[PDB]
Amino acid sequence: AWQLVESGGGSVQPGGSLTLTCQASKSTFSTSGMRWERQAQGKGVEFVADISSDSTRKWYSDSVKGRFTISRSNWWRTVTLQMNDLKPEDTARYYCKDLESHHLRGQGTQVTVSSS
Amino acid sequence: GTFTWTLSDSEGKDTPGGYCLTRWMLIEAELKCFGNTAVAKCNEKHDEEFCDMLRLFDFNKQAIQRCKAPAQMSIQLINKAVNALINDQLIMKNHLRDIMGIPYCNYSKYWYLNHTTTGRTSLPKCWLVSNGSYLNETHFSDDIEQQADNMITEMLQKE
Amino acid sequence: GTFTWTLSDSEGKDTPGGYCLTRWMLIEAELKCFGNTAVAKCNEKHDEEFCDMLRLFDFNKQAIQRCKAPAQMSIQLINKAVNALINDQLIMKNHLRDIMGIPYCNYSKYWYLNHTTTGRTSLPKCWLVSNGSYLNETHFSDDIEQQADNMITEMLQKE
Amino acid sequence: GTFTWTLSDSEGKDTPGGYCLTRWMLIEAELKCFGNTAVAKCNEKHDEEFCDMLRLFDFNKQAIQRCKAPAQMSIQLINKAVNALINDQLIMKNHLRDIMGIPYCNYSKYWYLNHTTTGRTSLPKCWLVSNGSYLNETHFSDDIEQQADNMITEMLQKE
Amino acid sequence: DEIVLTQSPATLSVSPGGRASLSCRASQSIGDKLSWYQQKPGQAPRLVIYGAYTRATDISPRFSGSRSGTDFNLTISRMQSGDFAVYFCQQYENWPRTFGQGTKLEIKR
Amino acid sequence: DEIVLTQSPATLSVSPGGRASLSCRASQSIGDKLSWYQQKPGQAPRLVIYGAYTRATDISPRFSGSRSGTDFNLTISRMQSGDFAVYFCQQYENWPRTFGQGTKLEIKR
Amino acid sequence: QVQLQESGPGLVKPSETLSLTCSISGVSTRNYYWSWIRQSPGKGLEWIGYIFNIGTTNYNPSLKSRLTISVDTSKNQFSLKITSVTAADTAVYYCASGFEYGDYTFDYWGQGTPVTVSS
Amino acid sequence: QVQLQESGPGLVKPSETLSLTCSISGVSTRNYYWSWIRQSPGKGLEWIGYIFNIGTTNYNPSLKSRLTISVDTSKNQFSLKITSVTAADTAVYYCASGFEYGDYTFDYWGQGTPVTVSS
Amino acid sequence: TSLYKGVYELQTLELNMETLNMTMPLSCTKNNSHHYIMVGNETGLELTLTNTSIINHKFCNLSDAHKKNLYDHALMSIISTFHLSIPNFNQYEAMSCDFNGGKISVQYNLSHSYAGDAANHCGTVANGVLQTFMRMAWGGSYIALDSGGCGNWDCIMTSYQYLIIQNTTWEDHCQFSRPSPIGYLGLLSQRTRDIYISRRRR
Amino acid sequence: TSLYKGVYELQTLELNMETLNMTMPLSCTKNNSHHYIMVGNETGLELTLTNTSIINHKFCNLSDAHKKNLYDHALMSIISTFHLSIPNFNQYEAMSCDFNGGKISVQYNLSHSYAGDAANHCGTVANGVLQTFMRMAWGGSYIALDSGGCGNWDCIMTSYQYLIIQNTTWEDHCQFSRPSPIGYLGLLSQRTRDIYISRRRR
Amino acid sequence: TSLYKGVYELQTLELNMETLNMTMPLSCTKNNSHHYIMVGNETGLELTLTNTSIINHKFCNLSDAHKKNLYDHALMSIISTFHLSIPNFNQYEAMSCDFNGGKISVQYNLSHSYAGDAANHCGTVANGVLQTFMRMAWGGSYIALDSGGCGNWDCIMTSYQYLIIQNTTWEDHCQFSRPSPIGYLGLLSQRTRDIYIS
Ligand SMILES: *[C@@H]1O[C@H](CO)[C@@H](O[C@@H]2O[C@H](CO)[C@@H](O[C@@H]3O[C@H](CO[C@H]4O[C@H](CO[C@H]5O[C@H](CO)[C@@H](O)[C@H](O)[C@@H]5O)[C@@H](O)[C@H](O[C@H]5O[C@H](CO)[C@@H](O)[C@H](O)[C@@H]5O)[C@@H]4O)[C@@H](O)[C@H](O[C@H]4O[C@H](CO)[C@@H](O)[C@H](O)[C@@H]4O[C@H]4O[C@H](CO)[C@@H](O)[C@H](O)[C@@H]4O)[C@@H]3O)[C@H](O)[C@H]2NC(C)=O)[C@H](O)[C@H]1NC(C)=O
Ligand SMILES: *[C@@H]1O[C@H](CO)[C@@H](O[C@@H]2O[C@H](CO)[C@@H](O[C@@H]3O[C@H](CO[C@H]4O[C@H](CO)[C@@H](O)[C@H](O[C@H]5O[C@H](CO)[C@@H](O)[C@H](O)[C@@H]5O)[C@@H]4O)[C@@H](O)[C@H](O[C@H]4O[C@H](CO)[C@@H](O)[C@H](O)[C@@H]4O)[C@@H]3O)[C@H](O)[C@H]2NC(C)=O)[C@H](O)[C@H]1NC(C)=O
Ligand SMILES: *[C@@H]1O[C@H](CO)[C@@H](O[C@@H]2O[C@H](CO)[C@@H](O[C@@H]3O[C@H](CO[C@H]4O[C@H](CO)[C@@H](O)[C@H](O[C@H]5O[C@H](CO)[C@@H](O)[C@H](O)[C@@H]5O)[C@@H]4O)[C@@H](O)[C@H](O[C@H]4O[C@H](CO)[C@@H](O)[C@H](O)[C@@H]4O)[C@@H]3O)[C@H](O)[C@H]2NC(C)=O)[C@H](O)[C@H]1NC(C)=O
Ligand SMILES: *[C@@H]1O[C@H](CO)[C@@H](O[C@@H]2O[C@H](CO)[C@@H](O[C@@H]3O[C@H](CO[C@H]4O[C@H](CO[C@H]5O[C@H](CO)[C@@H](O)[C@H](O)[C@@H]5O)[C@@H](O)[C@H](O)[C@@H]4O)[C@@H](O)[C@H](O[C@H]4O[C@H](CO)[C@@H](O)[C@H](O)[C@@H]4O)[C@@H]3O)[C@H](O)[C@H]2NC(C)=O)[C@H](O)[C@H]1NC(C)=O
Ligand SMILES: *[C@@H]1O[C@H](CO)[C@@H](O)[C@H](O)[C@H]1NC(C)=O
Ligand SMILES: *[C@@H]1O[C@H](CO)[C@@H](O)[C@H](O)[C@H]1NC(C)=O
Ligand SMILES: *[C@@H]1O[C@H](CO)[C@@H](O)[C@H](O)[C@H]1NC(C)=O
Ligand SMILES: *[C@@H]1O[C@H](CO)[C@@H](O)[C@H](O)[C@H]1NC(C)=O
Ligand SMILES: *[C@@H]1O[C@H](CO)[C@@H](O)[C@H](O)[C@H]1NC(C)=O
Ligand SMILES: *[C@@H]1O[C@H](CO)[C@@H](O)[C@H](O)[C@H]1NC(C)=O
Repeated sequence: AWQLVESGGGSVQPGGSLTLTCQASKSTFSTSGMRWERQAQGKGVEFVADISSDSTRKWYSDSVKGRFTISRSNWWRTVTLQMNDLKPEDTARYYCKDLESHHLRGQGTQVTVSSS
Repeated sequence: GTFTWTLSDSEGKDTPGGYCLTRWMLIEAELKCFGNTAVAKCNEKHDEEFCDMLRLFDFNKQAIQRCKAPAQMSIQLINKAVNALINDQLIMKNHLRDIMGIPYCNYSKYWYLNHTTTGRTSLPKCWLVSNGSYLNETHFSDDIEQQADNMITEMLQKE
Repeated sequence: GTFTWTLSDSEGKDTPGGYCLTRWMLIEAELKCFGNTAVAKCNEKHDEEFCDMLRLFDFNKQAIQRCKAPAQMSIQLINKAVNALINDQLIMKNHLRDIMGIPYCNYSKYWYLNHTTTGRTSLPKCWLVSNGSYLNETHFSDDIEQQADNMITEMLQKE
Repeated sequence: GTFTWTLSDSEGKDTPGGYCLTRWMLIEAELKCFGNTAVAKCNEKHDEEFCDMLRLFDFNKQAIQRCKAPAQMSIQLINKAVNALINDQLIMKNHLRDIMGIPYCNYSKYWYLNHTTTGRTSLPKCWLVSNGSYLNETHFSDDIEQQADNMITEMLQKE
Repeated sequence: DEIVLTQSPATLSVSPGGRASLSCRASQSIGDKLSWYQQKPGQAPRLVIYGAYTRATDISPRFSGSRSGTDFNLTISRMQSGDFAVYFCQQYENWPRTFGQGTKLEIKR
Repeated sequence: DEIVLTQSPATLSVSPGGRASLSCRASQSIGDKLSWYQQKPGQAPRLVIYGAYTRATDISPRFSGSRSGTDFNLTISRMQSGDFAVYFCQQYENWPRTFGQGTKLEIKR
Repeated sequence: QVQLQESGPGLVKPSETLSLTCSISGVSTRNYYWSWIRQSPGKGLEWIGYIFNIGTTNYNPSLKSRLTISVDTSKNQFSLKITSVTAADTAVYYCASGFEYGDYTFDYWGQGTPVTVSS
Repeated sequence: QVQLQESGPGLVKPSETLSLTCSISGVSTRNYYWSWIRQSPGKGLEWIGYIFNIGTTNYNPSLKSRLTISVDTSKNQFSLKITSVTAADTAVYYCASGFEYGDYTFDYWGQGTPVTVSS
Repeated sequence: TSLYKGVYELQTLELNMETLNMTMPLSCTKNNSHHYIMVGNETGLELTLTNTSIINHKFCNLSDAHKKNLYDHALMSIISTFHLSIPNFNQYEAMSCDFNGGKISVQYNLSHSYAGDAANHCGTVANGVLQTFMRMAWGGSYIALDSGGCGNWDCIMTSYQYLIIQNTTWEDHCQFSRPSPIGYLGLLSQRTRDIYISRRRR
Repeated sequence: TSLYKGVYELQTLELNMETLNMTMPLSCTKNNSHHYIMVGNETGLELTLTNTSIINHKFCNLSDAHKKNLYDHALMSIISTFHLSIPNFNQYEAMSCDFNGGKISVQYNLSHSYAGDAANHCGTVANGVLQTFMRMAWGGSYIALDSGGCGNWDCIMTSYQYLIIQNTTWEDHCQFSRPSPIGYLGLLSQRTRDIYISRRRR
Repeated sequence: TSLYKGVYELQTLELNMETLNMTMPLSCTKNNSHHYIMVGNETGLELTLTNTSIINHKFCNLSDAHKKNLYDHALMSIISTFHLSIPNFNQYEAMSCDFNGGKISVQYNLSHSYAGDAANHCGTVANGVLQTFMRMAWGGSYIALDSGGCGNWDCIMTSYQYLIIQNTTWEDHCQFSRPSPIGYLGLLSQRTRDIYIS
């Protein structure tokens, strides 16, 4: 019920500054953790970002090592990703899932990187 | 856990205490009512399935008989008292018996001792059911006899 | 005191293991005190809204100078001691009673028995209050009778 | 027995009035078993260490006779049997003690009072143990005093 | 006494998955002490509605009833399976219990 | 009063971490009332297997036994440490409570 | 559940006694309101009269009166004894009772066998 | 746990009395099956006898008979009394019992002490 | 009937769990599959374990349907409780939803990576769905669901390829078993909020 | 008063819940609206149910209020507890704030245009605000009730359009009901994890 | 035991929690760094707490544990419950595994960020692990203070760096405490109701 919908992606040229968003529900947002995953075509999901409760440790995977920022906000119950320096590898369908079994992954947002 | 509904304290037959159900609530049976002393064992909580079902039936009496009609399936209020009416652990215990093949309590026909000449209806326990229909009433004869002898123990308190 | 905020007894009468309430916390009231079987029974049954209320009264009384003595309204202190002082299930239960009209006690009025022979008191159960003011001792006289009968049984223990 | 699990099979060899254990389930003790109201108290209490541990023993005996465990260790079986068998809050209740505090209970040994003229017994409470081995039998003398007196109270019921 | 009643004249034919309006008129201030029974070709009668509105054991929620003081009405939400059969309305206020004449629920052509 | 106790005469030395097959044959009606005892050089013997083949208090899980009516076998799965010692089998169905000659577990060179 | 089977002397001629035999199985024979009902083509159904315990035995007040329905409280098998059989008396009879106690249910219903007036 | 200690007369003469004294510490005496066992070189162990409470005191049927094992229920210490010591009696003695109640375990084994026939 | 002790007599009563329709759900099963959750007296659910499939797209949209309120929203809570009650799902590719069109119909892709037939690894969308299905419908879960037994209940194998939900209305349900509220209450009771249950509960 | 059983005499007590002033908030209702939470004895919150709007909508700033830890920020954890406990809160534009100027001002949106759902259906942004409002200011809450007992517990829609929070100071409030801290504890007790390791005996 | 009240005699019993083998795990401790989760009588687990590490790569193939048909899964269903029960767990770089080769070995980098329980908040891969993994070792718990203040008490840590879960069959450990299932049961009932990644 009221899964973690996500929106903000699109087809943009390399080097842009695009922002993403993801809402929640069920009044379980200040204690339960959350993740972010990308599913490149031809391969399943892979860990991208993770943050638990109030921001304590919010690093990313080794394949990224920091190119955007995750900063949840109890009150307004949303999480936003601000990314820069696009590379063709990031092209994939992102996901917005919660650690606790309280919701399900968003419908999916596709981002394409291409000079043409 | 614990600290849940006591009882509605209906005025059904002739007394302020005691609760019972009408014919339509039961199946293939008439109107039956137990004594206030018999249901007093349910007022103080225990792990007996029948006591919870009386709580389950009690809520329906309060939420329909003297409640307005928001008839959109009214699923909203049950989640508030889900841990209150039905014993959370007792139902799980019955689930274990289901896969073991043990005769398990499926919230159905109940067996109770009735004392013709008085009306001292013991509190009904659960008639456990196995794969092949209910038990044949003899697989737990000793269990019934315990209640029958326990009534004589309760006789001493009465007299 | 694994979870409950244990009640630190006030010497009051002498040292019988009981709490003493002062004039400036009860409206239209004077000094009273309690003893054995009053605060001791709080640690066993937590139905008693008074016992949960007592913990809040006791803790804040100590909290002015004991665990901490700030002038910062002590909001952070009990923010990490919410469950110890009172049971969330009980206070949520009164709300479940409020919704469907069955009378509930809003932690304001209490009643108890007190004989003039030995002066022993009864653990004051919360007085259920409906829309039409509090009950006038007639709608729950049966519970009063039970406590009076229960007091006699406790007298056997003393004897 | 404890009125749990496999109905009328919580008996060691022949005991119909309760549960009888075996030496291979005990350490440094032979043919130590209880009966009558001593074991039946578990349903009334259902929150004490011995009863929770006893249920696991019952769960073991009736899960080994059947379920045809093919050396798989049946770890999948306990995946959803913790709630119905043991009081998950009771071990959590113990969780508030062993953190540099009062002597705790690791379900190792239990104590009870035995009447060596007729065969009466009482439900046991686990021996509280601390860092410095078990207690010296004098730390909780009052705990056994009330238990010893409680037997006289139950003797009145027998009389 | 007799306590006569005519209900539907001869038959209230209903197409499959339709709606039924079986009735039973009381010549006296019966009140609510009325019941409805059904009888198929073959088999033996079994009750469907008792009391006035109360549904019977193991009967679908479709069956129901109405009370107008004297003009009782039994309704079916939608016909299904082989529920085409005869119906009787029974009165049990006074001691000399009397059943209805009987109305046959034919099948529409 | 004798009950012949033939328990693997001489010795049954095994390689470290190997498997031992200590036995104790019964010539009279004993059934399943046989216990085993283990004695180190010095100290006093301590029981290892009581009843028929059930592990007693303490004792590593490796120790186990088998029953064949008259042929009783003690089995060691994975020996470790200085388990090399003497072993005995005892009968207690009757009341002579006799003991056996025993067997010494030597160490492979 | 209660299972009921009855049998009767189908060979009947005018002005002789008729006695069905309803069978009660798997249930007691006291505190039950056993009733007799018959279905006659050309007419509706009539309530012959219940038998309760061993006492009150009301017989269709003012319609036939004389019905003399007795209950054998020894093997749980009652019967009927009609008097002055007429041509119109041909019908199919049944035996039935309520939910173990009552008067306005008639759920547990018998199989039913016919009787015809022949000569 | 039950702790046992023993001290005995290491000096012994052929054909005279011999008495050990097994010690019981921290445990009562009644309801315990105290037993005597000895080990002699060149031969296996033999169960010398058991003393239970004050009555049944069976002394190794048909092997030695005269053992006169006694229990002193004053300081939790029992003893032995041999007669006609022979050369084969040179052995090492032990005192043990079961799990506080029983007759087929012999778990708590004492330290023991050797005794030799000397002249 | 059979006297016990002579002084006392045995009596039997059965409770009809159809009055509990306007306050809580009720669950019944017809046979061999196809369980139900009847709420009120207008609508219903469907729990069918079938070899066939109804969904043709690998997508699941819930929020969009909710905003337009294409459904009564009473039955959605049952689906939400059923879904999240699944332990260790972690694979939403199998899940599919077709709330659009006014009819609720979700479906699960059950163990199609030879996870239930060839070998019961039961670690990939094989036991979690069935484990919830056990508690959801009591319904004598020993034939109607292909329970098996105590043989690694965390790995329950079945030959049914898909689980299908629909919005069936009326076909005279509840044949094998009487309607029961306990099946749904238990999953909801275990759910509640699953946060503390602390203090002094016993 | 009346004497029960002769020996026993009944007496009643009324707890003046005023000693709990410098430790926890106290909730009360005056006559018909303006539900107040009191902390510090010098200032308090102001929960009013009115048709008119107060704040200029949008730009509800949060990071700008992080400078103050207490001293007009102590009465913010109550607001944070109030907001974080609202069930089914989806959209950001359903509430506005005017924290700038040294005063706290929070305005809630009770679905100003109900035509979005065209009824009292669920899923609306401010559907749980009225649910949690009763708990916060229990006080024998008969303000948002339409007489009787059980009425539309979940998914309530009231004629009032906005809930406004302010920082009123003192005008001798709490007429209809006495101050009550039980309401605040319940919400705070359901949104925190804490322990009370055994200090005294047992 | 001692005589109390004369009429009644005190007695004691000791339950041998060793028949609980083929239905649930059993936990113990050897000495100050070891905790063996006894399961059955053919396999087992070990928990070495030593300053020396064993893992050489910062990769953990949890899927390979289940996607490769490695050492019997009877060991599995216990490893999963461990890392799921950690509260406020968001540090995965510290964690590592060596499931490859049928030699399952999970390791944690405990508080390698200078330790010291930070300053005020202790939720940095320090309190969640030890407190939860100590509950597996429920018998006996005293290693340090916490300065919890007037509220909760969840900052009891030590200076150890590495916690490992080897696949040793061990050599009849559990000398300090007898095997018991209380330690594992506490883990199962706490927070083990969802597997997202953990
Ligand atoms: C889901 O659960 C609900 C639970 O409520 C089920 O509905 C309930 O069904 C029972 C059936 O026994 C009803 O009890 C009986 O009700 C009739 C009156 O029927 C009319 O009124 C009902 C209630 O309405 C009251 O209030 C309105 C105003 O709000 C007034 O206008 C009315 O007059 C009433 O006062 C109403 O529900 C009825 O609807 C019927 O039809 C619809 C459509 O098909 C069905 O859905 C309904 O379920 C229902 O069948 C109808 O409009 C009473 O006359 C009966 O009286 C007996 O019981 C009294 C105690 O309640 C007792 O005091 C009486 O003396 C009498 O008992 C004695 O006499 C009887 C015969 O005279 C004997 O049979 C009996 O043994 C005894 O000897 C009876 O009370 C509930 O009212 C009804 N409740 C509601 C809210 O509808 C529903 O069926 C379930 N659905 C499913 C799918 O499972
Ligand atoms: C707890 O556990 C108990 C015990 O398991 C459950 O009790 C069961 O309740 C259900 C529902 O009430 C019972 O099913 C009903 O049974 C009736 C009786 O019909 C009998 O006679 C039929 C012939 O006339 C016969 O066919 C029936 O079934 C047998 O035959 C079929 C083949 O036809 C075979 O497959 C079966 O295995 C049987 O051998 C039965 O013997 C039945 O009529 C019901 O079906 C329909 O009935 C009417 C007919 O018009 C219809 O209107 C209804 O809507 C219904 O659809 C229904 O199947 C079941 O029999 C009970 N168990 C036992 C052992 O008797 C109890 O329900 C559980 N609790 C809960 C809450 O569920
Ligand atoms: C739990 O639930 C119970 C009941 O359900 C609550 O008990 C209620 O407590 C409040 C506060 O203590 C009580 O309100 C007080 O009532 C007194 C009594 O005065 C009476 O007589 C007056 C004439 O002398 C009369 O005016 C009063 O009000 C009437 O008139 C006004 C118009 O003026 C009208 O609006 C009312 O509806 C009445 O018709 C009343 O009848 C009153 O004196 C108190 O005065 C308040 O206001 C003055 C203003 O200056 C202030 O100075 C005072 O300090 C005080 O603040 C106050 O209104 C209420 O009566 C109790 N209910 C019952 C049934 O007795 C209990 O509070 C709940 N718990 C908690 C924790 O709140
Ligand atoms: C929120 O709650 C807090 C409680 O935590 C309230 O703050 C407390 O106020 C009291 C006093 O109001 C402080 O303690 C006392 O201060 C006295 C000095 O002030 C006067 O107090 C008395 C006035 O009250 C009298 O009249 C009223 C009726 O008008 C009676 O109902 C009442 O019972 C009194 O009879 C008078 O004594 C006099 O006017 C004083 O000048 C001190 O004198 C007093 O000494 C007492 O100390 C003992 C402990 O109370 C007591 O047993 C002795 O008998 C002795 O009398 C005491 O120090 C509290 O310190 C203060 N709390 C805190 C935490 O500081 C606050 O008012 C309340 N807010 C609201 C809005 O209600
Ligand atoms: C179910 O229980 C019955 C006992 O009534 C037993 O006979 C049967 O073997 C069990 N198993 C099945 C599949 O019926
Ligand atoms: C008011 O209180 C009375 C009790 O006296 C109660 O019956 C009623 O439902 C309440 N509400 C209204 C609107 O009267
Ligand atoms: C309640 O009792 C009081 C006397 O104590 C009386 O004045 C009042 O009228 C009674 N009210 C009702 C509703 O009985
Ligand atoms: C050990 O236990 C004793 C009491 O038996 C206690 O005084 C002491 O503080 C504990 N700790 C140590 C380190 O001795
Ligand atoms: C320790 O306990 C034993 C119990 O047998 C007692 O005899 C001894 O005196 C105690 N010693 C101390 C120091 O408490
Ligand atoms: C009742 O509501 C009105 C709003 O129109 C408000 O002005 C008034 O103060 C309220 N009454 C109170 C708070 O007693």
